[PDB]
Amino acid sequence: GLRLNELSPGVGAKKTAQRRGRGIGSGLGKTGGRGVKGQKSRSGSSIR
RNA sequence: CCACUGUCGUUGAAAAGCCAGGGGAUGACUUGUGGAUAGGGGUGAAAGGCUAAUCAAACUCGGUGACAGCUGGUUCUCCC
Repeated sequence: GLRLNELSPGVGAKKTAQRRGRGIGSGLGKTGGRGVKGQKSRSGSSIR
């Protein structure tokens, strides 16, 4: 290894995790991918 | 000691009063002090009344972040 500065993970290795509800531009704002009023949009929903 | 009528007051002087009238006023009366009955329990000349401005089940803490197919909200950017 050269240095603790120049260590890259090797493109494709990492990905940014998704963050719901952080504005219009991120693609996951407001509802956060959940849709509208319904059971599956709620805070403890699942598929059973 | 009560509370029948009306006006006023209704961000009141007052979370139920004032004023003018009204009822009982030796009685199943009114009242002081202490005590007893405790929550699905009490107490009730019975209105589901009252049980500390809380009552078709008090209050406080705990189970407890109860559950909520419901309502609200959900935060930077650009490209397909």
